[PDB]
Amino acid sequence: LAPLPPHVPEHLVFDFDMYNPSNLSAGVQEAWAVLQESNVPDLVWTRCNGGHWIATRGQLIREAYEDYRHFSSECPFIPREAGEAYDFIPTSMDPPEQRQFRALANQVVGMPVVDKLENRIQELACSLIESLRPQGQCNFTEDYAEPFPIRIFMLLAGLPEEDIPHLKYLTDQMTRPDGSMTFAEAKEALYDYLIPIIEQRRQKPGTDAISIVANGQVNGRPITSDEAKRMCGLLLVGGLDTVVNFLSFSMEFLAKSPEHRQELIERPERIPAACEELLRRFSLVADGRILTSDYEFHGVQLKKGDQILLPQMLSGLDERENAAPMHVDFSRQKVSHTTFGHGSHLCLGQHLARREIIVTLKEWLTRIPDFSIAPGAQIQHKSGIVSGVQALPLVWDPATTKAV
Ligand code: HEM
Ligand SMILES: CN(C)c1cccc2c(S(=O)(=O)NCCCCCCCCNC(=O)[C@]34C[C@H]5C[C@H](C[C@H](C5)C3)C4)cccc12
Ligand SMILES: [K+]
Repeated sequence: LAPLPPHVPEHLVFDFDMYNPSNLSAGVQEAWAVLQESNVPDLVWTRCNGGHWIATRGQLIREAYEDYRHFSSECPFIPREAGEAYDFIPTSMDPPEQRQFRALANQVVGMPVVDKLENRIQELACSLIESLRPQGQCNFTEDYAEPFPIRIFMLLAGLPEEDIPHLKYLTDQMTRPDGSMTFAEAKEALYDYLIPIIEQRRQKPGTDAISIVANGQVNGRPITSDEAKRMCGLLLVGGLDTVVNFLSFSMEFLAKSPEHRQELIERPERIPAACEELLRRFSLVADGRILTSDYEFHGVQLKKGDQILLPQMLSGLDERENAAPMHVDFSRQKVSHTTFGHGSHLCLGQHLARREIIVTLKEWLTRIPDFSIAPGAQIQHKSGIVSGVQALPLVWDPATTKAV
């Protein structure tokens, strides 16, 4: 526990630990939802992880994400030392500078790009599922979820298949840290892979995402090799652990709820709406901002340089946003959430993520309609900037399946 700064009133202190919440064994979302019990203020201070504010309700979370002038992305991670070394583009920049880097990134992951990849995503999901289907078991996280988005990235970025294991090792080193290296060391190792590929593609550009990025124009002039490197790093990692962990939460729920499975089996047209409801219920990202100046925010004095966690996860779990928030209903009329963020940094990959999810659910339920959590397995959750599932052992009877 970091000593309480003098400006923080005692009555706002709730020592929530975002990397190890108590009651984690009851499910991550549940463990974070304690921040929304009736005696917890809308805005609290925790002494864990260096000390930082947490906005606990959707209204404040949305408002802080809109107000980039007070709530800067310059240092977006807890703890402070990780936010400080983090330099990805555009996640470490504020508007107005961020605006055009965002425009460039959007050329590479936005809607028209997704509509063209739809089928390649489908062929990938199918071959992954078909290879598992006859075995009657998998670790979903390891055998389907992890191989999936890295392979879509390679397709986007025109990178060779043989690179996957190496790239996977580099990204895991950054995003699942075991404490053996600082974030800054993990970032440099990743940059060491990207640096030469950018050089090559600035000299000899093709039509992959890295060529488009490394040769784009920003705020009047050509992008620097440094800026391109910083963008490509985010393009790579931004779609990995979010998608892996999200698919894992989703499949865990479907494995545990035959009634919801059946609903989607009998009514496949509801899969896109079911995807949205799952995005809300199993929301999983929690980053934040640093105060650019002293600022009174909903009655609370915030001090220049204070960090604030603004959990994207919590908005849609908030009773004030969605009634009976822990309950899953695929026919919910107004599914509100900020699972992909809010304000100027609203996830550029959201459209690709939804096709990854929808395609996964469609293809899986079609080939393996009936599945369960392996007998005797207890599912372990992990908590962090991107919360997740440690392992997801699934079982099915292969006779209830069909090759398609
Ligand atoms: C379930 C899947 C996903 C979730 C939950 C998610 C979540 C988020 C969130 C919360 C942010 C805002 C971060 C902030 O404001 O600091 C963000 C931004 C971003 N995401 Fe995603 N994301 C997902 C998938 C993807 C994919 C597949 C890509 C493709 C590479 C991607 C690329 C990006 C990029 C480039 C940004 C930065 C936008 C900017 O700063 O202007 N994301 N995402
Ligand atoms: C102070 N002390 C002692 C400490 C205490 C506790 C833990 C510590 C840790 S730690 O081991 O817990 N590490 C926490 C930092 C994790 C960094 C992962 C970021 C990369 C994912 N990137 C994205 O860009 C994105 C950016 C954006 C949000 C999100 C999803 C997408 C979109 C991709 C993330 C390290 C060091 C010190 C620690
Ligand atoms: K920084």
